[PDB]
Amino acid sequence: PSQVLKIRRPDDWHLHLRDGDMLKTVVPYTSEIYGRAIVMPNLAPPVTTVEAAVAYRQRILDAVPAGHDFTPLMTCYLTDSLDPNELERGFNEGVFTAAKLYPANATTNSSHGVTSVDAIMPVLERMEKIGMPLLVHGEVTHADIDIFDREARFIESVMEPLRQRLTALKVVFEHITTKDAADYVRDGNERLAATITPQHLMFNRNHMLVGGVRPHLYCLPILKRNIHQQALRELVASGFNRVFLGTDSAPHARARKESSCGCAGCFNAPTALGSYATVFEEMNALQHFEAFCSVNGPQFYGLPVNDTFIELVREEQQVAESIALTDDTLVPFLAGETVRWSVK
Amino acid sequence: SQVLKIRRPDDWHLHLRDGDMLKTVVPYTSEIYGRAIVMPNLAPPVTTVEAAVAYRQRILDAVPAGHDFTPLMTCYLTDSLDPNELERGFNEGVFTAAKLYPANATTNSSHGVTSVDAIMPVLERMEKIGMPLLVHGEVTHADIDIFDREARFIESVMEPLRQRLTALKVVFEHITTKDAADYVRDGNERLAATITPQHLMFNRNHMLVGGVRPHLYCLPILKRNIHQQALRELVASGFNRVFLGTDSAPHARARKESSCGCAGCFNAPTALGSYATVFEEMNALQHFEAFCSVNGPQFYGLPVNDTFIELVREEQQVAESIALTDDTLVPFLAGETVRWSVK
Ligand SMILES: NC(=O)N[C@@H](CC(=O)O)C(=O)O
Ligand SMILES: O=C1C[C@@H](C(=O)O)NC(=O)N1
Ligand SMILES: [Zn+2]
Ligand SMILES: [Zn+2]
Ligand SMILES: [Zn+2]
Ligand SMILES: [Zn+2]
Repeated sequence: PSQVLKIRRPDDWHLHLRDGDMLKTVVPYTSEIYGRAIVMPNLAPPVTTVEAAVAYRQRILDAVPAGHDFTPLMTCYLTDSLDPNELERGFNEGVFTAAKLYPANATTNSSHGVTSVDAIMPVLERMEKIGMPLLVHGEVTHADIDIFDREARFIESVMEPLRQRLTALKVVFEHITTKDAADYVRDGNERLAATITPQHLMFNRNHMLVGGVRPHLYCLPILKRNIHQQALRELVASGFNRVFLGTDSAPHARARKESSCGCAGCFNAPTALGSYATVFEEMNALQHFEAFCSVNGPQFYGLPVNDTFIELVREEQQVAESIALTDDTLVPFLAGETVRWSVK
Repeated sequence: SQVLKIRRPDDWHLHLRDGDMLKTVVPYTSEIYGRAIVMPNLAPPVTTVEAAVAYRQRILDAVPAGHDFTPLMTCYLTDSLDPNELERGFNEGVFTAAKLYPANATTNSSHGVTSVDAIMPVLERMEKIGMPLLVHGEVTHADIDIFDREARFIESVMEPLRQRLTALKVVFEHITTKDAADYVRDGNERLAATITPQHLMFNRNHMLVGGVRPHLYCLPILKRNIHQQALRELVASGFNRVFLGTDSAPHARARKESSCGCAGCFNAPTALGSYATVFEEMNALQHFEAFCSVNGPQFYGLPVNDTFIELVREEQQVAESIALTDDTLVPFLAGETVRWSVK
């Protein structure tokens, strides 16, 4: 009899659902399994108002198959032009669960992002005041910074000063990828948390580059050398309770991945949970798997833990080679592979 | 307006492939370069005089009339290669050099050398006959991070080898690091290196920032900017045991843009003008001719070419693609404006 792993229903604390037809195709892979997900706001144009978040939420709810108990937790894209009163109203009305800060860029349009942390202090101070968590894509994107250095550079140049200035602000260091960040989070206080994706636990940059270039392992922040991979696995395996499940499922059509300029992102919603289960098992740390998927996130966000359960079975299954879109196809994370754990 | 006249260059590291691909790519080389080192990593690899002779004829068959191009053939070293096979090839004017591919390190390398110890009698015979050893210098242990494989090779394989065969002539091919640049810079007259246009022009950020760019994916992998800057400084310095090796390494577009893209830049169409740009940028055009047309021949003990070509500083558009019969081929710098073109 195949081994069963029963957990409280998990949630995904970092998700891209896109919009339109792509949203219709990808939502079921989340809603079948997760109770809630943090839905990121990086649409074109981005979600920067309460009204757009409300409409987007409904588009998401329209696409949930009948009987799935799924609640999207919406976010606001932080920008220079964002009125702090719009952010607050959204939070007060339960529309925005959190706000997301993408890397600063002096050339970014004020409707589309942030020029500097200084420029958005009024808004960050308002989040601190009302207790809205800030989710951070923590990389500095200056042209003279080597891509593999960008996360470490952010800790020093942005994250520490920010947290030193806003001492009551709750911050999730999203999809951490380095020992620098794993140590930083491990040594932080109760106001600092992190998500980790399945790909940053399972692979390192050799898997993306040795024996060929694999654009389906291409994502941001970039896969790092093996020492960083190991630090991430050790962190989740330690039982540390301020790291939790965030897939960063980030779907692009195959034509946009397998081109002269491949888009960043892994479509891992279909296979993420089993992948995490495999990682915890390999680390002899299955006793901490539930907390990571189903408890740590809710505790940090001040939300209740789910009260229904799901089961994973240790029985080999093949992952689909691709998933049809209206036009084109999506190639899922671990496409065509035999995986060790699957949902029953 | 500015015209730069140089002795006709050679290419000391080239992949011409075979069949249709060969017929398509040879003219981009044969129209410009007097000679090329034609690497031996066909499938199956060129490991006998007979295969090299036939391959050479396939190449000559594809050279347009009017082009004065000579392919310099190489032997693909394997663990079980008879040193007599290699020596007969050298004696008959077939093999100019032999190429060491560490097993599984690169394109068509599964049949490659598993250790130096396995091929010592072959290397001792090369040392004795004066045949140069061309080296793809990377270790392959699964445990070693890809960006470290060139540096680790210097320490663990190259230095011991050269200490053991003190008269063996070695080209450290397509070097990519400061480690290799300093190593070559500080070596003796029996050590040289080639550098590609892409390792001079770009670093790993150009392949990975803003998207993943498979047409810049090649081996040894593009390194940090500090390494790129060291390579530029080396060629700019006028150091004379570095020379032109494009490592033009074509693959069909579909093979490049797949879920597992092949390693190699098709740079033959644009390499020479690209080198010119790098040399101009480094304020070192006085050293350009020697890199392209003199340093390689000196190291190999061959005469310099006796004809001349001109580069002009007129901005030109690189083609988006080049047709194959049942495929396309994307050139290095496809769709870019390039500063120098061959007149
Ligand atoms: N360098 C590459 O990226 N590719 C070359 C092989 C080689 O020079 O190692 C090829 O033949 O495809
Ligand atoms: O920062 C990001 C954005 C995401 C996306 O495609 O939306 N993809 C990634 O790889 N990481
Ligand atoms: Zn992100
Ligand atoms: Zn994301
Ligand atoms: Zn090579
Ligand atoms: Zn080569």
